[PDB]
Amino acid sequence: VKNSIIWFRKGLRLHDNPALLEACKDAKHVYPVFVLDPHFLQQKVSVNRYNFLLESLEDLQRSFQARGSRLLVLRGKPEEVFPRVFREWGVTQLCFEHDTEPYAKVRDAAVRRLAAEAGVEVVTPISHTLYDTDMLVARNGGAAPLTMQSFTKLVDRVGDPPAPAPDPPAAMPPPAEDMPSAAPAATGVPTWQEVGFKEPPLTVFKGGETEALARLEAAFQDPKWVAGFQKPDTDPSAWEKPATTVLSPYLKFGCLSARLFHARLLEVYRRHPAHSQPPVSLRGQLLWREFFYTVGSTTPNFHRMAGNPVCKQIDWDDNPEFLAAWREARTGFPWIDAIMTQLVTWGWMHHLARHSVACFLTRGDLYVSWERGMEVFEEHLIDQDHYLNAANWMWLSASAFFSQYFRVYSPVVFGKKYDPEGRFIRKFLPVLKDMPAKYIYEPWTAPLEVQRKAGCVVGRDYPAPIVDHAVASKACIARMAAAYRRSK
Ligand SMILES: Cc1cc2nc3c(=O)[nH]c(=O)nc-3n(C[C@H](O)[C@H](O)[C@H](O)COP(=O)(O)OP(=O)(O)OC[C@H]3O[C@@H](n4cnc5c(N)ncnc54)[C@H](O)[C@@H]3O)c2cc1C
Ligand SMILES: [Cl-]
Repeated sequence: VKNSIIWFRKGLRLHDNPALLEACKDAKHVYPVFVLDPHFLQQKVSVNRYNFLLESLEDLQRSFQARGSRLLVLRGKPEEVFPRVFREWGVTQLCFEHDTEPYAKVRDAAVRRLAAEAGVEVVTPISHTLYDTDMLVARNGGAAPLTMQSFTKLVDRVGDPPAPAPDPPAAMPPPAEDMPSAAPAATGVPTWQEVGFKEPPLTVFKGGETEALARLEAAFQDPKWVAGFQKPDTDPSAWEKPATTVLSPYLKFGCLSARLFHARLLEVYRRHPAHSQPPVSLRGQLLWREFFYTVGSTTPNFHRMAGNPVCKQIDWDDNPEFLAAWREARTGFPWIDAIMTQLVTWGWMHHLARHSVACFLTRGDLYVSWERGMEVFEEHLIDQDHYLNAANWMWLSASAFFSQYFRVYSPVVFGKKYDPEGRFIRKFLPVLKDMPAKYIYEPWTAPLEVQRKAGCVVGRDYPAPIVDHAVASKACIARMAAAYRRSK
């Protein structure tokens, strides 16, 4: 008799899940498993992202219950729980999606060793990325492309990515009954209060495959907008209706198939011959994701500076005071402080909004290491991706992929081009709601009578700017220029 385990780590969905389809094939009992460590906080992670994970697990639970099954949330470490459930459940096959992150390679190699001792077959298909990333490297002569131009030319030679896998059957083989490790009281999905958090999440994006597909269809309600999508032209100040899809948290956890996303993009492109082309198209944005996954997975110490063969060694300053003001959104620049407040409130900001805060902290004004601001992003971002977070921080700090350090965003003028009235600032910084638009981006320039009238006196209700952007940016550009000559 065949008894299988479908192990969820990423790929928290039922659609386009070849690991789930194999586990259900000729199976008498299937055990949907998610391994949860009950001591994760007692050792980092915000309640926004972690509750986003729990909502994604609750969505899988209701989907498995509608097919006669049930999701098992096991507590402990995979190295300690799986050797037990192999014998207890009589497992003959273990299936899970392939992951290329550093911790996953150490973890999955250990579990495969344990599965071989128990005589369990291991099937690990590829469906988190568009292509087999090792195949793309081998097709390129054994090395990953280091530019988007060459990378886009590589995938065009390989062809279309595999089509998404079909849906699982309407009825699944349920877990065996009266199994001690599958007791419902020990395998349920916990709430955010039970895992240890004390403050409630404030984000407006709900997790789960159902919400991911609902947001996918909403983006495709206007095929003209999908075909003519151009990433650099979108509005970072739009918050009532974000200018992009905001599918990043669902692609990070696997709530949405990247291959299903790509398949729907090609259907619209076929009926719109003037559609946008990479790297600015919507398909191009999925290729940025695939590109950073390909380079990051084959580069040692990608997430760091030292020992990173692609990251330039810059003598970033160790200034805890500048980092603290930037982290706590008290820089004195309302454009930056509002974006950082959106980071801690929603866990998601627009791409160009992330450019503004990352440039200001690194090569723009404060000259703080990109590793420090990234630890802040890894804490609060609900779409936090090990490879995408690191690769884009090296981009904005002019350490890798990007080298035009003479391009420095202004924390005053940038947002004013989109939102001259400062509506975005007034939403996330309510202390400036009564400030006139002439001074909403430069509140320290307002006369004292205006500050009093608006109920926002600089230095009392809102902090003064920590630096002079004209003075700070010139010093950073001179130091970046001296760093690019000492490389060679
Ligand atoms: C400093 C910095 C840190 C970032 N950290 C992350 C991160 O941890 N997780 C993350 O998903 N993205 C990250 N990005 C990329 C980008 O900010 C987001 O992917 C994007 O803002 C998400 O909104 P969206 O889903 O509407 O994007 P869309 O424009 O709708 O793009 C569609 C999808 O393509 C991918 N994508 C888009 N732009 C990029 C990009 N520049 N690089 C890689 N993939 C991209 C994402 O999966 C996204 O969901 C970072 C960018 C910067 C500048
Ligand atoms: Cl600018």
